[PDB]
Amino acid sequence: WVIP
Amino acid sequence: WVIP
Amino acid sequence: SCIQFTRHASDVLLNLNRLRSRDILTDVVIVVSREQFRAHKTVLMACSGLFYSIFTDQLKCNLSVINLDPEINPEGFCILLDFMYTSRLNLREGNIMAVMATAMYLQMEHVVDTCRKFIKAS
Amino acid sequence: SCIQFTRHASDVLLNLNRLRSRDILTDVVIVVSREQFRAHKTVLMACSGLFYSIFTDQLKCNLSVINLDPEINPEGFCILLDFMYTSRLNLREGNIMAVMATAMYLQMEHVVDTCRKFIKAS
Ligand SMILES: O=C1Cc2cc(Nc3cc(Cl)ncc3Cl)ccc2N1
Ligand SMILES: O=C1Cc2cc(Nc3cc(Cl)ncc3Cl)ccc2N1
Ligand SMILES: [Cl-]
Ligand SMILES: [Cl-]
Repeated sequence: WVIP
Repeated sequence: WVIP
Repeated sequence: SCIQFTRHASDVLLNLNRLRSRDILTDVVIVVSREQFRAHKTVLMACSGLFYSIFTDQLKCNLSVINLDPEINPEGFCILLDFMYTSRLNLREGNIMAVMATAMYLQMEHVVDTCRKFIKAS
Repeated sequence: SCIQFTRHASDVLLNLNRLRSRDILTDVVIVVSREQFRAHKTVLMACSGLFYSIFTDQLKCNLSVINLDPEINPEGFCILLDFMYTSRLNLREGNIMAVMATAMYLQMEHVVDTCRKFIKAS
């Protein structure tokens, strides 16, 4: 999971 | 396009 | 000896979401309490262990309406349906419990994993 | 303020390809000369400008069989159908002309672009  |  | 187009999967998902927003080729209504959600059976199956089981069933594969368990929160479902079609999860303090419970029911293991991680941190 | 799962789109496409290989929820047969190819209308639309136009047409959206132009080569179509479901293009010296022509007909602009680049190099 990432910060888009 | 890339070499997978 | 194939070549690969990096953005292809993302572009396919973006177009499937555009079809969903315009209600094109949607073949099922998911009923959650009073709320109704139109979707594509294949996308639901690709994202969820529960929908995979439902639509591979010889009788259920032909249903145009699927009713979820009355304990399922419509907002939690809506957040998860949006994630299925975009890869983006609107996870917030006020919805995390309903999102985790809905993801456990829908069998979306990667969403369950991030919810457990975020809960543990707080 | 969403979070994003990097592998989600790729995982969705991989599961759609697994459904295709097992002939699950396929709703159309594409006929290319004598050869028949089963697929999901939504995936075809998401990848191709031609299938997007066909299946948004109020009459054609309901057809279970679509016949392509007799000039289309079945192998070129097969390579492109595999690309749609995997992001991988089996581009070779012996098939590049048939792949480019089929991609132009199907309106798959990124495949047309790489074919033109590879032809120019040789
Ligand atoms: O967390 C999850 C997500 C998920 C998706 C699917 N759907 C498929 C799986 C296979 Cl192997 N082929 C085809 C399909 Cl559509 C099943 C279980 C789960 N669990
Ligand atoms: O090279 C290409 C690939 C492609 C795909 C689609 N399919 C869509 C486009 C839009 Cl905006 N919404 C939904 C869909 Cl399914 C149309 C034209 C082209 N050209
Ligand atoms: Cl997931
Ligand atoms: Cl393309």
